[PDB]
Amino acid sequence: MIQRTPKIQVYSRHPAENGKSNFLNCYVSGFHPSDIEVDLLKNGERIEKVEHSDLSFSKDWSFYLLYYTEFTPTEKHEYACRVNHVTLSQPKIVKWDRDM
Repeated sequence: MIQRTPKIQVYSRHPAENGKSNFLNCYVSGFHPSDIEVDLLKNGERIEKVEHSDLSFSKDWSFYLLYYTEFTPTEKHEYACRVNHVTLSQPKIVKWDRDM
């Protein structure tokens, strides 16, 4: 058996086709087993509509998840990713660093 803690990155991207739109992304990488819970948060509250969740694996024991949705960020709110996994004793909350 193998278990590996997810690496978690939170970042924003504008699709080059439409620069006015903005996507909030949570890239959860290199984890095993594949069982996982991932949410995007706004002010600590779960964002219900996340239009994209893309799961893949490399080797049989390494999973990759890109979880993202359109948003219009303001300075008034805090955005984050919350991840639960068997390797994590408590939920991991990673705040969006707005430089990325």
